[PDB]
Amino acid sequence: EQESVKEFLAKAKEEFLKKWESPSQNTAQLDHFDRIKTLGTGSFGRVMLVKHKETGNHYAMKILDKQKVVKLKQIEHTLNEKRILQAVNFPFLVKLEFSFKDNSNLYMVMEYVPGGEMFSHLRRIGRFSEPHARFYAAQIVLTFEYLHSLDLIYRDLKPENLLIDQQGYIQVTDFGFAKRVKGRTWTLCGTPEYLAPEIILSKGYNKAVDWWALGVLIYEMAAGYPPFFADQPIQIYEKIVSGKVRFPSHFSSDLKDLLRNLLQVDLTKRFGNLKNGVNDIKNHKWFATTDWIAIYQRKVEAPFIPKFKGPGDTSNFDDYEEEEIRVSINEKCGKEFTEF
Ligand SMILES: NC[C@H]1O[C@H](Cc2cc(-c3ccccc3)on2)CC[C@@H]1O
Repeated sequence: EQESVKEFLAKAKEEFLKKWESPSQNTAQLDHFDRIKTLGTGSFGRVMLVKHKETGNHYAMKILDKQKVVKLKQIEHTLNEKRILQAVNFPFLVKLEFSFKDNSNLYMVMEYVPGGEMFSHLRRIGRFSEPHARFYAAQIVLTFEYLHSLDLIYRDLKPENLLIDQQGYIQVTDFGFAKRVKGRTWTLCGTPEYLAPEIILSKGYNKAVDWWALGVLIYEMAAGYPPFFADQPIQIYEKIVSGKVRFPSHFSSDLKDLLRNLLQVDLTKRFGNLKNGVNDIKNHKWFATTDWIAIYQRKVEAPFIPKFKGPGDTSNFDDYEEEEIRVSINEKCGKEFTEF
């Protein structure tokens, strides 16, 4: 590896560790913002477009209900998410701008990316050409090189978590399953189509699960559907552990070769997890046309610029029932979230 790359990652780790050891806390409050629209909603949290009342800036505010986080056994995961997000800094990671908590909720105020989810664009176009998929894949390779060098595993790679920004570049969002891991970890988490075999088999697993998920993502970007698709999770899991995959004839030979090495059931043989680490991926023939430095510096023209009218446009996100942000008169779960 070139010394310029080693010195970049060494500085990246130094800066991450300083924030990791002394996390920021309580840097805004709810009534500093106007609520605009719900952008997404789930079991214990929502994401809302908000506007800062003084600056007029738009943000995506992730709101987690503390009581529901506790009930769904996500305490450690939510503390991971905020502690990691306030400590990282990389061009293709959505930036955390503020965080705070109140009697009822936890709040993470993120930069708003109006272009929408890759998922929507992929489903609307059908599939991406290999150059298009390769542009996005290269950004994920660099992002995982950065995260893994900090001993972080991401564990939620899927098209819904990749937002497309105003320049057509990727911004990775949702660190709900990200974790600082030296060695192995054991939690069952992730969306079924993207789970590595060693997760399904309840093994102690490591950062190699992110490289497996990259193989699933590249396949899905280039085919339009994921490689182990089936109607129920149990059938998906059987396909994942089987060690076989069917490639569309339109895939290039180089793409198939890369995917066989990322979708390697044996984690000890999987690209990204060998002695040369990420460089087996970066040096693969499928990436021969990729200028890694130019991607990082955002100097490559993107294949596609999302259509939107301005920083407040929500047209690339969906419609959800608009629900209250209620804040109880009494503190809930104060002890569990002391460090948030
Ligand atoms: N001025 C020269 C350039 O050199 C450095 C570029 C760079 C980036 C990375 C990297 C390595 C792994 C993952 C992601 C990125 O390694 N070297 C930094 C500034 C500038 O872009």
